Amino acid sequence: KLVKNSAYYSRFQTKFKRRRQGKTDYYARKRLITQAKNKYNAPKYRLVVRFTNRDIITQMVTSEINGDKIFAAAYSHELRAYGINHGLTNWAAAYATGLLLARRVLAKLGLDGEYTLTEAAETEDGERRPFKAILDVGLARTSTGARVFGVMKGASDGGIFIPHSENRFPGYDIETEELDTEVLKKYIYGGHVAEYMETLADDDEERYKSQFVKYIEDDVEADSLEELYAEAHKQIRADPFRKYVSDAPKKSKEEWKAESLKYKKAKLSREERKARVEAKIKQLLA
Amino acid sequence: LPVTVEKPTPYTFDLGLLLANDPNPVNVPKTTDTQVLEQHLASVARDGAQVLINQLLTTTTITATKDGVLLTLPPPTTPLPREKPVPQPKPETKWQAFARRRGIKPKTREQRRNLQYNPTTGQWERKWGYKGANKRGETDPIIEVSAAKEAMRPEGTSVRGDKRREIRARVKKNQKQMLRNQRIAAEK
Amino acid sequence: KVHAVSRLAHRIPGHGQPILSCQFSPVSSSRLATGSGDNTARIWDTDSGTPKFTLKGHTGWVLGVSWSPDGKYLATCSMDTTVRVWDPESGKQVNQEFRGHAKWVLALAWQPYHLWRDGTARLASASKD
Amino acid sequence: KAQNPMRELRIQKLVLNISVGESGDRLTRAAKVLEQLSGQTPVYSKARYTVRQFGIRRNEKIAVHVTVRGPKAEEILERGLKVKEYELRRRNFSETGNFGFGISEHIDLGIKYDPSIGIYGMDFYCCMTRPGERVAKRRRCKSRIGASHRITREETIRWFKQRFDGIVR
Amino acid sequence: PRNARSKRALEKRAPKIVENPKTCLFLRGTTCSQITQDAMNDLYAMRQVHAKRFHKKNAIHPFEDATSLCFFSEKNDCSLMVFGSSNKKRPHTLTFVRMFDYKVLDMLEFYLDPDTYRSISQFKTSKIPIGMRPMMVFAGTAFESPVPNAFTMAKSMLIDFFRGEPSDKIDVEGLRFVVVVTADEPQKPILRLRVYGIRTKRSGTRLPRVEVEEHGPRMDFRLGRMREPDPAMLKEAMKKAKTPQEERTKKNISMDLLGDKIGRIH
RNA sequence: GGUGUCCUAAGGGGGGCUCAUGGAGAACAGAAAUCUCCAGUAGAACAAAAGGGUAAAAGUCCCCUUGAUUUUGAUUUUCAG
RNA sequence: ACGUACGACCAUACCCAGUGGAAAGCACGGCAUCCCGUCCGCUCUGCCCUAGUUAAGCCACUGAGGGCCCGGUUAGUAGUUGGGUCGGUGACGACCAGCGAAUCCCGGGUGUUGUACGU
Repeated sequence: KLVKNSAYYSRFQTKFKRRRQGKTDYYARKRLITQAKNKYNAPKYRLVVRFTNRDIITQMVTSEINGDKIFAAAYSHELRAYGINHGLTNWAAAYATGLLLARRVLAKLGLDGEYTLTEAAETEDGERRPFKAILDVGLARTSTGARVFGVMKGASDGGIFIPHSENRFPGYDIETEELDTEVLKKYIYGGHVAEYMETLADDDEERYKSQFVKYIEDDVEADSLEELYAEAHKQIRADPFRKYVSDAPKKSKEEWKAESLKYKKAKLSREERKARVEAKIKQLLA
Repeated sequence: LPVTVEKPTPYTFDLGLLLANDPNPVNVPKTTDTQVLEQHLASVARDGAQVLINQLLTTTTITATKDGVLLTLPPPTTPLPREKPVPQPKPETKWQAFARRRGIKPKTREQRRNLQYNPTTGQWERKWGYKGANKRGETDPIIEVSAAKEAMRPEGTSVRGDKRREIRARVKKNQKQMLRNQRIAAEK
Repeated sequence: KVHAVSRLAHRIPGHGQPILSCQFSPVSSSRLATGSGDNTARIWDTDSGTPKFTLKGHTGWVLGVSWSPDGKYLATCSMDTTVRVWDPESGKQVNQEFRGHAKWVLALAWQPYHLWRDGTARLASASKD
Repeated sequence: KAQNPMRELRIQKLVLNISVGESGDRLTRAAKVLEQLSGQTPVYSKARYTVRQFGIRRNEKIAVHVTVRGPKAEEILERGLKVKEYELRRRNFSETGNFGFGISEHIDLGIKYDPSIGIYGMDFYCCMTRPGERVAKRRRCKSRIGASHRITREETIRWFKQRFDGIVR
Repeated sequence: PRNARSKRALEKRAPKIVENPKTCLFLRGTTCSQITQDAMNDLYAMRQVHAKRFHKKNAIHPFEDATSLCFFSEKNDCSLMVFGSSNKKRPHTLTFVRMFDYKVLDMLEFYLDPDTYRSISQFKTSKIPIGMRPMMVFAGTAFESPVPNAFTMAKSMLIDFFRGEPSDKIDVEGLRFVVVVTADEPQKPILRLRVYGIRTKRSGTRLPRVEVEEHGPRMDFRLGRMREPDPAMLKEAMKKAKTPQEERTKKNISMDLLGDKIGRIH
């Protein structure tokens, strides 16, 4: 028998579009955004961390009724402005991206005429409150040593109050419930990658050249990584809004509109579709 | 620009629901221009929002905590219907009526614990449930059984299931009494 | 304006005995020096909550750490009757230990930087003797 | 577009199966044979339904299997095709492009006979994929493989003939 | 309820002294216009957290039989419904249904003006966050009638719709959106529903200067058919329960500031 | 319902996975054992008695708790030689 | 306009197949020391972003067959409440009304959209 028939198609209920695309966990999202301990009617921020093959995407997001709003965004390709040119998806680049996003959020808020009702109703015994946000990892697996926690670590060091525990950091030991901050510092400054460079340079030179061809070409040794990442942290904390210009082709907005419409294929009209239908009917008759 | 408006009749408030009632008429212009109509409605909305913000910021206690600057709100006073009736006491069961008549006091929570001290083994054990004392001896290696009990015992049945049998009988009696009370309470 | 501290920034382990003294660097809060009962002093990078240097060489509890007013030296005083001066940018001890006390050294005080003469700094140490 | 390097047929995995049908020492010895052949710990399969005719019970271990990937799968497939003399039937190849066969003795692969273990037969099943199979397997943005990217029976028979120099009858 | 999860569900559905926030079920009849569906979508957007939505067509006429509404409320634990329909006589109708103990307490028809309806997407402004309660303003002389009428019932239902979750405290940053309903007594009066976002400006005083900016939706209603409550059912529904945290006052007995019980003699 | 057995109990939280069935394949293996792929809106399982229960789960397996009914209350109701 | 990250409506978006895709981005990909996890580095996790490739994912267009979504018609019609209001002893037959369907048929369509960063 035919399972996929007319009754099956009529009774089929589609999922949500992003569930069909495999991009959103709505079960997690509902508890992330629609649900809170306190009912003080306050806005909530989530730090969205996403990863590609060649980039790290960090955003500060609020949820509204017609779509999410991005308060601030930082990407790991903008680390070239601060001097990091290779390894833009490693755990340390995740740390630097989180630090950049934290400094950008604080600089946008001014914590580095229209005014707020908090300033209107502020009392004498009031203190500055930290910016608070909750982590959103998406579909990533939250195992010990993952890079979502590197981003969250960088943002918390940058000054965003993110509620977390330290048990998912690299160097954490389950048996002793103790964190090896030596291993944590090694991972922050990229010493795991540098140790891999030394290990490959000692054991397998061909794999060393193939994996780190760009490091060798740009003369980035293993021992320079710690000072490189520390200087990047300092430059991020100094100038969080430094402008970075890519090597991609640069046109204006309307020039890109024209360029893409030169390659867009037009929708066939009713007259053309009817003409093609009549041509098909004539071909079937002939 | 002023922060206080003047109208012939004062606003009333219900700050529990963040509600402001303006009993003054909204003199909507009798024109067909959507722009002036929505401008007039926006002015009415602005006046209501202004008096609501002033009332909240002046007659509610303000506390600055780590969460933020919070206004303490009064309980709501606008009468709104409930979704379900107010809970009522359940109908009195046969046991509850008997205990009320005989002056039987409810057992304390310490008295009714699922715990007892076995002297002979010198350990603490549960009175019932998994590995409870009501099933004592069903897993012991050696059990003395009287010959009269074996003579009166039906074939196939063992002594290792007698305690489960009497537990099942007591559970059945308690369930029958519970179902009888449920039916009587549903009849009432 | 200084705002009141409200939450934990970092909990950094690494000392094996109680912490007996702590002091930030005069330059910035990025560097912190702690002296403990495990016979060591430690520099901490407080930006990332990480250890920076572990200063070893005392054989008693490090009762005091003290930065020089310009921030170029760190002095530690211990119960082994000694005072040691360290370079905080490399974690290495400057010259040898300072000997001459008979009992435990309890407190340190640097000479103010506008009073330094003869091309050197002066350090006062108070002891149980 | 058929000459694209990303459409090259390759072995996804080779699954070796022994369905002894009885739990205990026989199943343990079959697991030992699978351990010696592969080099990795096997999987005990539990029976789904109780069949009185077969003498099996629900939640009773009756079979054992090993999934092998990489060049180890290629060398085990080479060993099995050496046993079968590189001759297969047209029925052995599926419509989805996978294939497989079976042997009745595990010794003639090249394992020395041990009387404490004995005699066992196996089912070999080889799965065939192209590069890009991650699309239907990854957790985020899982989707279907395109129809042109799917492997057919004629293609896998052609690949088998020009890879192993075998004969399909 | 043998399973603990089903026992939890039954305990959530049980009557309580302090009731849960009411849930609204959004549903439509066999014939329902696109304007009516858009209005239902805007109301659901304003009330996402405490609403459930049906997606099929229901052969239900609420002012003839409401047994299906009673069944749906009992099954979904939804004490409010917004029901959409369309006729030649009534082209765009939103029927607000409020119930008590899974039986219809009261009902009211709203007729939506199609030429003046603007959705939330037709205003390019920053929208309300999900789950955040707006403040409410009810303006005009239609709501102060000495006798209960359609406008009083409409005000009660709109307050019950937009009230959200009650709380004893509110953050001052959660005072950014207002819902304004305007209606005057008198040919048929028009109930106008508007939503605005609120910005604050300096005025040289302690109090800020409030300026409003339209958020949407823009709805115009004419009040239609009405189903009034049974008086005994209404008395039962308007009974109020006293929480245990509300002390029953005893004569000459008080609690001082240190928590001691104090007796007064004369 | 009656017997005879087995269990570090149920529950709770978190994580991973997807079911019944059909088609085509694989020594014994043959309608019915296990394994592989494709298709499968749930047509399985679990709760209830939907006229819209649940699918990166409310299903099923792992990890952690198993502490078998906590403490406080000038408050609610009943009682207290 | 195109792409990506979050989204909103949740099939006009789904089921099947073909053709094309500048730029960049996604993606497939390469390697398993370290973090981490499997019977299997399949998935998950880490490192590389070099090299290959648009084959697939993705996007656009096209095509059948379903399905789905709008508007009209059905039609103010069946049906149902009213001696309602007129006759009929009455039941009821018209009329006056109030609510008020669906089938069939016709016509159209096969995604719109918010924030941020880029091409």
